[PDB]
Amino acid sequence: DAEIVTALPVPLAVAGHHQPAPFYLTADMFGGLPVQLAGGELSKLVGKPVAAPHVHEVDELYFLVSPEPGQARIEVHLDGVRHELVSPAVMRIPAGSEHCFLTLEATVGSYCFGILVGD
Amino acid sequence: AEIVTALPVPLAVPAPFYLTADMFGGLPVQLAGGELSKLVKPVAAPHVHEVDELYFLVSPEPGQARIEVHLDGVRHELVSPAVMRIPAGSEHCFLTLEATVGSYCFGILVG
Ligand SMILES: O=[P-]([O-])[O-]
Ligand SMILES: [Fe+3]
Ligand SMILES: [Fe+3]
Repeated sequence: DAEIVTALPVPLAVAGHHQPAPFYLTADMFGGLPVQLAGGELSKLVGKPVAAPHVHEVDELYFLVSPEPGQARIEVHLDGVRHELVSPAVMRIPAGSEHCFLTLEATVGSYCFGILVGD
Repeated sequence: AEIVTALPVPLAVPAPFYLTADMFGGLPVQLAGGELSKLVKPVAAPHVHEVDELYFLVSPEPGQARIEVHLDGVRHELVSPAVMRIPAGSEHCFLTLEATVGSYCFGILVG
């Protein structure tokens, strides 16, 4: 009686996002989780932002990872200031901060995961 | 801006951690894992945690990674994308059967 979820990702609407965002952990899974986790592989997102600037009422972490360090790079807009992240990197977006990201560079297997931290 | 780049953090469980409980003033999860293409290795050690752990299996394209999760004497074969809950106190481990470059299994300890 292991609990396994394979109906994934779960498309959920997120503010400012052009398309539904793909979630792999949602707050209601397994009786309730303190985080939600969405994101995906970046190799076909170079130059194409997934969202307009937006704000959450919870903290969000960007987790940028790739098989080899340096293989992925995103630009995070944080209240009108641009920050370049190079894999591997984790960036905290405080609740209420206006933000979005643009993929600068990405190999196959590069991911950006957004982790909403439930307070 | 709060950016952490000294990653992964090797911690004995050493596992490569990308989120640790003390980051950013305290986090409700920890996240460890790594790329699976170099783990496809003959053996894996059963172990237990005092918190729940979620396995998160992903690959660039669905179905490109496959693991065996051993959970309290039961074998489970999972295909990406998959999420599996390992309850605290359960003896468990996983073995990578198949993985393209850029496949990950992340272990997420839920506080
Ligand atoms: O859609 P975002 O939470 O990665
Ligand atoms: Fe966001
Ligand atoms: Fe474990």
